Amino acid sequence: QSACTLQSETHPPLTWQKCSSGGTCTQQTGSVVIDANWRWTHATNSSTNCYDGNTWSSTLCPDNETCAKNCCLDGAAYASTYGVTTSGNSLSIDFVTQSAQKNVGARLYLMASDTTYQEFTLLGNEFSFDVDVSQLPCGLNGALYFVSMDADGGVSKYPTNTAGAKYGTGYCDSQCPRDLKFINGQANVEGWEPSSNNANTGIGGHGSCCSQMDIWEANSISEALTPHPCTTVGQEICEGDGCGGTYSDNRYGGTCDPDGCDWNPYRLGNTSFYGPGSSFTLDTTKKLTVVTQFETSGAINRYYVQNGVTFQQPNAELGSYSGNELNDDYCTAEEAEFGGSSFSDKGGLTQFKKATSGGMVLVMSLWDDYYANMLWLDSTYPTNETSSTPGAVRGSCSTSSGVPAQVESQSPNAKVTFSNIKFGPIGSTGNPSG
Ligand SMILES: O=[N+]([O-])c1ccc(O[C@@H]2O[C@H](CO)[C@@H](O[C@@H]3O[C@H](CO)[C@H](O)[C@H](O)[C@H]3O)[C@H](O)[C@H]2O)cc1
Ligand SMILES: O=[N+]([O-])c1ccc(O[C@@H]2O[C@H](CO)[C@@H](O[C@@H]3O[C@H](CO)[C@H](O)[C@H](O)[C@H]3O)[C@H](O)[C@H]2O)cc1
Ligand SMILES: *[C@@H]1O[C@H](CO)[C@@H](O)[C@H](O)[C@H]1NC(C)=O
Ligand SMILES: [Co+2]
Ligand SMILES: [Co+2]
Ligand SMILES: [Co+2]
Ligand SMILES: [Co+2]
Repeated sequence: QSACTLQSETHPPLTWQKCSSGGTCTQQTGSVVIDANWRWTHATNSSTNCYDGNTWSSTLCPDNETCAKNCCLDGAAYASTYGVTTSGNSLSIDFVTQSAQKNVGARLYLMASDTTYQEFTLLGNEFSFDVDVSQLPCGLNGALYFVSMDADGGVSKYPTNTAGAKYGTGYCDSQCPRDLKFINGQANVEGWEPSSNNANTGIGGHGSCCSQMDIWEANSISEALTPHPCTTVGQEICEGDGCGGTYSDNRYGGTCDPDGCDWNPYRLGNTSFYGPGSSFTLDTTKKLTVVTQFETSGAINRYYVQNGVTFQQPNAELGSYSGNELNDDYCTAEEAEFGGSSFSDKGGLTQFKKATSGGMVLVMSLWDDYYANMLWLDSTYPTNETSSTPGAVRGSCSTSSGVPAQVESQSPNAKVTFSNIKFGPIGSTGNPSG
């Protein structure tokens, strides 16, 4: 796609800290940009929609190439259309925003410049952020994560993409998502099927795969930490059901692991660690700090801070595994006790280290789940299982919770605030901000 300017594009500023092994931190100035899927896509030479509701213009978009040649992405009114605001080091995303139309959630990228994404090399480093999940009920996900996206949004590889990172192009993740409207500088109108339960979305003939570090998928009830490896580290198109992921009838596709090696302390048996109010170790009615460390072995370490008290990731015992480090022993024990082979089949933490060795883009989002009602995060899943099934129970939410139409109607003013991002060598991010 190209870019049009019927609506101005002003990225909300966002600062973050870069810390050094020598004990100091330096303020960095960036901004956030909304993903291309949330934007108005219209004809380059008029106001005619290329995409409207959950259907493409059959005249502007008769095939993927012609569509991209005829169509552009336009600017975003971040606050008034999308409920996205920033203040210094703080980003807030509102769940439902009513303007001329109804918007649900947002997916945003941290920028280095007004035309490029920030790339972070996680290996050997740690990432800290503060989060307020108090206004996230059952069925919502305030997500902070990394993906192996191109810094330019794909412009250098795909000449027919001239909108780039400035307009939120080039998304990929471990679901190899087929809901994207543009992949590799072409539309996704070929094979498009509208969603039966979402007036604004559908599933195309292509998807966009890449490695994914899910640092944080959470609400006020449950939280999870999940690396996902792919056989190709970086952004790669996939065809139809070969994509696997949420958007394919067969979840287990050819290149990415859509399950990951997940760590949810509730799922692992500690139902008292994280939840709303003073009966939990971490009280989700109050802001908390989350620190994630990528040791050069390829293992992942985690600790939390609230009201000046530090907690390592809680210990878990699972088969022969015992500890709080996410390592090959944990991931292998998890497959043996909870089932599945996706993570190991796609090369496990060894393959995942190929992604953290390189650059990855920071994503912050808020979404509800039109496929599985977020039950995998915060409830019993599958819903016919009980606590006698190892791993079935992931949080205290009813298996009835998280119907999109219901949570959109009942909790439209749900929101997530991410703040005080700090990045640097392992051990550096608890030092004074600059
Ligand atoms: O030692 N520490 O590092 C430490 C100790 C206590 C503590 O308490 C939390 O402090 C924050 C910030 O002052 C509180 O949040 C604010 O509370 C206000 C209540 O009127 C209002 O809602 C503000 O918007 C909100 O940010 C929080 O309730 C405390 O538990 C933090 C750190
Ligand atoms: O018996 N088993 O082996 C079995 C049966 C069902 C099942 O459900 C999967 O659980 C995983 C771990 O929670 C779920 O994965 C996640 O999917 C999210 C949305 O796509 C997001 O990708 C997370 O980061 C990821 O872990 C998966 O959706 C369930 O189908 C697991 C095992
Ligand atoms: C849950 O983890 C916290 C933090 O490590 C610990 O203090 C508490 O004892 C744990 N409770 C259970 C039931 O494991
Ligand atoms: Co608001
Ligand atoms: Co995931
Ligand atoms: Co094709
Ligand atoms: Co270690």
